[PDB]
Amino acid sequence: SGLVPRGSMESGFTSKDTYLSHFNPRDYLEKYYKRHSAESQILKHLLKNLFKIFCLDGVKGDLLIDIGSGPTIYQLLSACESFKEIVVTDYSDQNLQELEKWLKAAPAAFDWSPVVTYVCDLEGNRVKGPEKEEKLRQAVKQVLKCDVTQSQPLGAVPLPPADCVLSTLCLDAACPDLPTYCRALRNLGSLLKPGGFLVIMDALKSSYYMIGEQKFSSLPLGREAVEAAVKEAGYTIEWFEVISQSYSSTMANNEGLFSLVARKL
Ligand SMILES: Nc1ncnc2c1ncn2[C@@H]1O[C@H](CSCC[C@H](N)C(=O)O)[C@@H](O)[C@H]1O
Ligand SMILES: CCn1c(=N)n2c3c(cccc31)CCC2
Repeated sequence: SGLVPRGSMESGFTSKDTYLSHFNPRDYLEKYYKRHSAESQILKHLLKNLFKIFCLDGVKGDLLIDIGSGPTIYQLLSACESFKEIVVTDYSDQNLQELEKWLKAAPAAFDWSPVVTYVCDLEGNRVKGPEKEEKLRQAVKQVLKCDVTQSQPLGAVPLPPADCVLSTLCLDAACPDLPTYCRALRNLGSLLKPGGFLVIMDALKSSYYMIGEQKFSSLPLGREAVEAAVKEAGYTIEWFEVISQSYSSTMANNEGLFSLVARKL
């Protein structure tokens, strides 16, 4: 069936258990992070932006919790230069397994070398590709289970309050409505130190995203709804950027991406 995304017939939005069953890390990785495609340009945009946030701006500290990491590590590459400890998390178990293969530098794991090299050229080439992946691997401390829709996102796992909370291309997929988007930001706040940083980068006006022929739901947010929901979840925006570049017609109906850096009140 392709009339409605998988797991959305009864409710209207993809169910969380749909991510445990029909989400495949290998195809998600090959589809978006594997010539100079729409996806390659988007990745270059999120990387250049993460380089500005973590290396040019004042976003440094001890703990950075990454929420809904999937099987990806592109989003951590520049943060490992400013954060002493990273905690990668996700709801889908198979994604945490794909991340644990990467921490182990297993041969079965996905090859992030083109992305690592690109980030090294962004950072002025102080180090090479292999030295960079090793610094990130050491910085990743725990691999955790995650549910944004819970007052305690990481269950009973006792973690010190974080200096920053990163969340790339996840909240739109996780939150079925605006109240859930608001409640989920407040829950991420339960991990943040007072005045701690909230970093999000996600699609704009997208009702879906594809994994081959697997349609997955996305909350079609507008720039103003993002600004409004963030402010109302107990945060103050510092920086808000919107680029008009979209994913390929065949994989998503987004009308650009957004990226913000908010601070918890
Ligand atoms: N309720 C929930 N809580 C936490 N993560 C969730 C969730 N529902 C879905 N997700 C996760 O959201 C992710 C969307 S893919 C995002 C992958 C990655 N952060 C990137 O930058 O591309 C999936 O890995 C899925 O497991
Ligand atoms: C990076 C691939 N991908 C992703 N994880 N999300 C996407 C959205 C739109 C387009 C493409 C997307 C919104 C939901 C979450």
